[PDB]
Amino acid sequence: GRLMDRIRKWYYNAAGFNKYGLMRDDTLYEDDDVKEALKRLPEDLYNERMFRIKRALDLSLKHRILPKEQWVKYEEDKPYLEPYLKEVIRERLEREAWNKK
Amino acid sequence: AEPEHDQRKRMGLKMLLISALLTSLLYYMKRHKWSVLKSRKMAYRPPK
Amino acid sequence: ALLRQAYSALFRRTSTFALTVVLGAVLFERAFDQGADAIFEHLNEGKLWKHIKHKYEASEE
Amino acid sequence: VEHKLCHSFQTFNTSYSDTGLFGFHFVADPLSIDDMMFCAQGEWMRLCTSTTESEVKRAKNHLRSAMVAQLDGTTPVCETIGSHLLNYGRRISLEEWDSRISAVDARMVRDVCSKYIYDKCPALAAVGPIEQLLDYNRIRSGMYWI
Amino acid sequence: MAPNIRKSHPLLKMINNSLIDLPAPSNISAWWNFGSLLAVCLMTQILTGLLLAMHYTADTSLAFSSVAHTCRNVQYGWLIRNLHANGASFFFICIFLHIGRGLYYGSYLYKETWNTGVILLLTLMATAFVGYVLPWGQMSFWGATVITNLFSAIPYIGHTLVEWAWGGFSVDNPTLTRFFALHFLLPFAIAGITIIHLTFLHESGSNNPLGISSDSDKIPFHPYYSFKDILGLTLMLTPFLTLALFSPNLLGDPENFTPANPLVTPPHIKPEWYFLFAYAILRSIPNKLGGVLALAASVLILFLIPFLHKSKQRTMTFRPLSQTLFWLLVANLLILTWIGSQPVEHPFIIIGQMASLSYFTILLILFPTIGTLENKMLNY
Ligand code: HEM
Ligand code: HEM
Ligand SMILES: CO/N=C(/C(=O)OC)c1ccccc1COc1cc(C)c(I)cc1C
Ligand SMILES: CCCCCCCCO[C@@H]1O[C@H](CO)[C@@H](O)[C@H](O)[C@H]1O
Ligand SMILES: [Zn+2]
Repeated sequence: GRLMDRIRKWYYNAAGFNKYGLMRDDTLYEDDDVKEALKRLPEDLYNERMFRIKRALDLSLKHRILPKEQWVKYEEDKPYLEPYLKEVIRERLEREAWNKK
Repeated sequence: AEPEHDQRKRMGLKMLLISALLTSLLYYMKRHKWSVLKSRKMAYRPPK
Repeated sequence: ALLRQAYSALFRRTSTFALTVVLGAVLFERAFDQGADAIFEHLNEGKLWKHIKHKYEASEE
Repeated sequence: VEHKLCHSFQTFNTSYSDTGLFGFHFVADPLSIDDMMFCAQGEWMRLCTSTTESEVKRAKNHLRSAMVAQLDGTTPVCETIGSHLLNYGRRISLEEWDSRISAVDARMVRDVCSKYIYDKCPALAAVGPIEQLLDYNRIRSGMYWI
Repeated sequence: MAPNIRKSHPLLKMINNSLIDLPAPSNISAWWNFGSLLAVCLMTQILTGLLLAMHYTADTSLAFSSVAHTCRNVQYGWLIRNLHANGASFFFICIFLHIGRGLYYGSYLYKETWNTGVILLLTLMATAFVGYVLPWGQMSFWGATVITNLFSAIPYIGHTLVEWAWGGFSVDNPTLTRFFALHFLLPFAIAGITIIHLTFLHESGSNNPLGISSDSDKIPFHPYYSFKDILGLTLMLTPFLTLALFSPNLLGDPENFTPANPLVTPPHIKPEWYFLFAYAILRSIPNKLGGVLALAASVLILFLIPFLHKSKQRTMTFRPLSQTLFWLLVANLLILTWIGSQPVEHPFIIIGQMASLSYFTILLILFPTIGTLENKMLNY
């Protein structure tokens, strides 16, 4: 029942942030949580995430995109932050419910 | 109903001329300056 | 070499530059209006009082 | 110093056979880069606009000592000679140089700096935590009026 | 304290750190020009506004004639007038683009900057509303009456609020005069808030089309955006002048060339395009009170927007689904506008109720829902 995957992959190309050379998690809006996770990122993964964006902006300012061969691919997108994130949300969700007790 | 009529159209003309010319000029200068950015090139060269 | 000569005597010192715009503008006005007015009128040949004036100015009664 | 602008800075006039690089280089903390640059480009300007006879008289007496200084020993002399000939063709004596220097005056400077500095597109090398230097455009405009 | 003279001057430090050294994203587009435009727009209305006010006479027996005299006798009076009345539109256009932009890029996540915005809009709306009555023409008059008369739908505490607002028992001189005063005032109040608006903004900086940290690459407002801004200005000022110099009344209804007469009502009472969409929603609900509410909420709704954001991303750039829903909404306004310029007969009415019905539905249910659903397709 590959319905789901077919969709997720579609939408993925639909949103098309790959065209900019972004990763799903790059596009993440920096709310308090995300803000935290990012700080935890290992030097390298963080420094990489950075350039990607600075690159993307430079594109958007230029009104261009990456050549089709450089776009990212649904399965090659590395969800480098999700894990760091989930945990943050887990850590917080804990604290929060404990201050109610 | 609108004595001005004429003078107003005479203006429209003048306005369209200045307008067109001054927009063109500005457009150059905008591009000119911005060039620095649109021409820009960057590379990510870590220490590896 | 106007571009050169210009950049030298005119657009060089922020002073002569400005001084040019002023005078320059003066000329522009003085001669932009003429053209415009002239163009406008032409597109309205004989409709303006500037034209049909000769019919009552010193020729009646 | 008044503002703790940098750590160090230097004016240099590298000269090559057919070309050369004229400018300056400063080191500084990530947050004073700007003020510093600003002031520097500033001074540069002042050069083309209001350089005084006091500034030159002093600059000359400094330069004199500096030239003489390059010839302090044997090694530093052969260097000069190895160079002078190779580059200039002949060999210039402190007597020649000096006179070539005594001939300079305020008026003369403002004209030469103007010639190679005023309203010219420059080269920029930024290295390190330079988030404050930014925009060539601005840097460019700092090449006129002061 | 400092070297140069625009960082150590308690004044130039405000003309600088807000318009020259101001940190701006390097990738903001044309949809960011509306900011300054909106400003410049104000700067102008106020000016042409006074220039007119210096020749106007607020009195149900001279208002019309004064405005008329202003046009026929005052040097460039007519010109100065056009510009003002048209400046009004230009103003709204810029505001609506400005607002749309904010919606399509979640700039509304800048809560304060947003709410101040909304208020600014509200004030602008009220402002025009009064300015319209001043020329005291048929439409001037009747638009007053129709609207002000809504207030009487509120229970108890309203049947009075109205006679208080009029200064009498119907829209008459007592009103005109107080409206004029109000029209003189509000613009300033707008300028005021606008200051607060820009402040809450400078507390975070501009949001950029991509919706991701700009810190990685920001440029100085000058000359980058100061230049862009001026071009943007000209690219608008052109049609503004173009219509105002070649087709003056293209926008304005004629019944306002007929001195107000409380005894006779115009065939059709309809506002200026920028109030149409609202008019249409007001008229969709048959029940003065309800329609009033719908009108209110039709604009008040904006305040909610922030609390109705569910996407893990900010701008719609990377959210196709939302985008079309967004354009469906935009077009949804066009329709409402159109429906407002039409009478109260079938099909209009039904089309009317629908459009409005869909207007709220989108901002209340679709947008937030398609947002969530969107998130899950990213697998978040
Ligand atoms: C009273 C008129 C207003 C003026 C003169 C004004 C001006 C500005 C200016 C100068 C900016 C910065 C540049 C830009 O446009 O992005 C700005 C930003 C903004 N304004 Fe307004 N504004 C006005 C009305 C509003 C309204 C009615 C709203 C909507 C409720 C609003 C929402 C915003 C938002 C959200 C931003 C953030 C821009 C961004 O995303 O970077 N403003 N405004
Ligand atoms: C908030 C900015 C302003 C807006 C949105 C605005 C809008 C308008 C509107 C909607 C009209 C009706 C124009 C018409 O007859 O078609 C008008 C008229 C007028 N406004 Fe303003 N106005 C503004 C500022 C001002 C200011 C600041 C003054 C002076 C303090 C002013 C004074 C007048 C006068 C004298 C009239 C009546 C005569 C006329 O219609 O020309 N306006 N204004
Ligand atoms: C005094 O009437 N002014 C009118 C106008 O369009 O001024 C620009 C006018 C003229 C005819 C009918 C209705 C109006 C006012 O209608 C309004 C006014 C405001 C504020 C809003 I929110 C919403 C609507 C529908
Ligand atoms: C975008 C800015 C456009 C400005 C256009 C300036 C037009 C004003 O031009 C006007 O034309 C009238 C008719 O001949 C003359 O009577 C006025 O004296 C003259 O100032
Ligand atoms: Zn009509």
